[PDB]
Amino acid sequence: KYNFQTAPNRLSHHTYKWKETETDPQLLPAWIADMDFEVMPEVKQAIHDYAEQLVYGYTYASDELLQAVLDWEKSEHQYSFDKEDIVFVEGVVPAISIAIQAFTKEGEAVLINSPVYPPFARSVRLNNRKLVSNSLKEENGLFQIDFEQLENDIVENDVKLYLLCNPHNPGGRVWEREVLEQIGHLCQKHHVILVSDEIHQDLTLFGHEHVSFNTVSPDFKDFALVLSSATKTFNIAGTKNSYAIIENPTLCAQFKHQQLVNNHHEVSSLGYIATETAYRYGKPWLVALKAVLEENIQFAVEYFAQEAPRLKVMKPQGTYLIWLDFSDYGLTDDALFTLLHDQAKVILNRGSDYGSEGELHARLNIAAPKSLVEEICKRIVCCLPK
Amino acid sequence: SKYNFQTAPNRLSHHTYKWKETETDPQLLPAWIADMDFEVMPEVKQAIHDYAEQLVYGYTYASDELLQAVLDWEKSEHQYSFDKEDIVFVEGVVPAISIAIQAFTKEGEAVLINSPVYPPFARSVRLNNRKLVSNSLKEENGLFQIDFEQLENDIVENDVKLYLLCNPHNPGGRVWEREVLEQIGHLCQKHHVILVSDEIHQDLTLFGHEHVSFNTVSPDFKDFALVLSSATKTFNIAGTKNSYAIIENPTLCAQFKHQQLVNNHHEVSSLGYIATETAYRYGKPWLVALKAVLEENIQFAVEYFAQEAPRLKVMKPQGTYLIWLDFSDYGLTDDALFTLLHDQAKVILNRGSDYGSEGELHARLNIAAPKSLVEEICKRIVCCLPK
Ligand SMILES: *Cc1c(COP(=O)(O)O)cnc(C)c1O
Ligand SMILES: *Cc1c(COP(=O)(O)O)cnc(C)c1O
Repeated sequence: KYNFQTAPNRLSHHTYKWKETETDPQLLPAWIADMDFEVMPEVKQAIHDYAEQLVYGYTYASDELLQAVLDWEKSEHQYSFDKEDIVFVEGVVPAISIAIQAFTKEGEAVLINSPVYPPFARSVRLNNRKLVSNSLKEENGLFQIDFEQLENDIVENDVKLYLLCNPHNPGGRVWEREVLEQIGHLCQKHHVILVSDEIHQDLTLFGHEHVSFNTVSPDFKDFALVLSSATKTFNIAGTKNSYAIIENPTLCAQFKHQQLVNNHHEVSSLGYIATETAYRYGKPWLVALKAVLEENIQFAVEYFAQEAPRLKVMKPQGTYLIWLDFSDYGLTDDALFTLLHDQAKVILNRGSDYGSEGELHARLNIAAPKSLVEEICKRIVCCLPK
Repeated sequence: SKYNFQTAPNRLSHHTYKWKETETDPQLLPAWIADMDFEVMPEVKQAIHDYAEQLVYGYTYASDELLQAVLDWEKSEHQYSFDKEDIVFVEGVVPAISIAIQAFTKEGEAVLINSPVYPPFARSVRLNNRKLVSNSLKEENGLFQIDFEQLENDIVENDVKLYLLCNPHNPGGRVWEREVLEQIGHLCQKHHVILVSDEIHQDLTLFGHEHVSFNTVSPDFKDFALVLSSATKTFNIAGTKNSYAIIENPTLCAQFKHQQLVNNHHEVSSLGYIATETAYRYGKPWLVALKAVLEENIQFAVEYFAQEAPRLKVMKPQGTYLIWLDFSDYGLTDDALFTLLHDQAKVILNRGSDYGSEGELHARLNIAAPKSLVEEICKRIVCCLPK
């Protein structure tokens, strides 16, 4: 029914992902987090229906779009809230910057769990806030929080804001309810505001269940907000819409005020349309996708185990992204990436972008047809040094 | 012609700002917010269909083709030559204004506007905790003019750091002469002011009036000035969300781009990119046609008001599709003027007082609609005006 077998040709679309391939046709990309899968058919139709409006002027977020978000959140994540708790933002990374600027002052400390999505550290640093990197443990193939050190990091730096990634990118760690509750209790104790980046929430796999942060405790809304989107779930990043759910009146007003100060309050018409459409029609597409992602991940894990046993592979609990550790090889980061790029002809995300814990790591995107994922894994193991 | 300026597409199901009230009260005729009730040029519609047919709607970048289109537009239309590297895309011009305020001034510092002017000018200054300096425009012989003596006083007395210029000026539709802009630039050089020229209406000058892009006035002006513009007002594509800054000075360009990234306001949607390139590539004949329709609508309005409401003082635009109306000769308050227009005449105009104190007892009228709609709106405006 849905096509997860053939990858639409993207070379002519000015994509980030395929940019290098436009000049060097032998490069295969598997880095930036979008998919080489056709998007659900109803979004395509919604774009055609937009063209047929004939006039492309100024629009606002409808009651139907607000209801679609409420309905998705309740039905998928058991998170019940009011339409007025929703704030639309053209992207989640924009929302992170707005939250930093609203909820902290210059020089105050913002904590992250490293290694993590590079715009977290970037946005803190560029905003002239103190970055506190709470280093994740790695135990038995999974990231885990050191709660003793996390508390030390909060107290020793007077942390004002915690940027949480859940599911955590990279690694694809789907935090248990009990882990989130311990995090929230630290924030309550130490008077920390928390932003939960839950953009990957719909992509938990292998029986792992997303727990949205404010569902953990009814008091968590007093200090925490949730960011999510339809874009990673449904491969519609180019449509530019996302949302913050901010139930606390003071937090909500502060975020919205800062958004307006920055004139960052407006969203494109297709931004609105694609999100409403994706949530209304996307459940069966997403079910079918998850089966394909699980198969690609299982394939990659087994292939790597057989062809490059020295390569340490973190199996995701969610997301379509695999965190690869080349630390057992006699390499530098520069030699690793020259090797992958110039010899293997594959483009992966550089692990050192995610923090010092990502040195000698790469991140591999498996959201593409299995035939492409097979080729990418073959390239990755081809030229690894003895 | 080949192009439809005769029939207004039905926008009631599109969640537009402009027609929102009419969806509940179908008697209401809107003529306020600046988008048009004309079909967009066909090549844009086709390009949206072509985007759907990409099939995957992932992350995209601004192409060399888009960069070249913007360069070619500026050169061809406005005699403004610069490098592809001088272009900065921003999802809107109002976004760019806030980025510029944050980049080029610090909290507490003074930003100057010519009042009355586009309300987001004053809003963006105030909400950013900068000092607003409102240099009040003169009105002489039916046109806004700058009082240069007072403009200099306002800069000096307030240590003005940044001047937000509107050119063409909204409201009123004043298409500033090269010589006016020369004098403004000289003041900025003298007093060390950075100038942001909002030229979003630049393609919509009319009746022989020609837009003069700020940095074309003198080759040194880009040392302190930058230009904001867009395809969106010109081509009625505001919902596609793209615009640009032209920033030739390396320091100013880096400062703007840095603030933009600090704010994570550096990304633009795929249709943002596509619709702008398309409009600039194919839009010239459509714009020639639009401008004839706009001139005929404005001429109609001026003449109709002269006959039916000679007490109504009408500023004839030199550009833009917006007319500034002065009801000052009527025995009215602002609140009573707008209840009269909205509740009794069933027409929605922009409230003049939104633009500054100088706009008290004024309203702004949007005539970018088919002539028949414009005729009705004008009829309603004069229907209910008090003795
Ligand atoms: C991809 C990603 C984002 C991207 O957000 P935009 O909405 O495209 O700005 C945000 N957070 C994480 C953790 C991501 O992986
Ligand atoms: C309409 C208008 C804008 C609107 O800009 P966006 O690009 O839609 O943010 C900006 N400046 C002036 C003077 C306008 O009239």
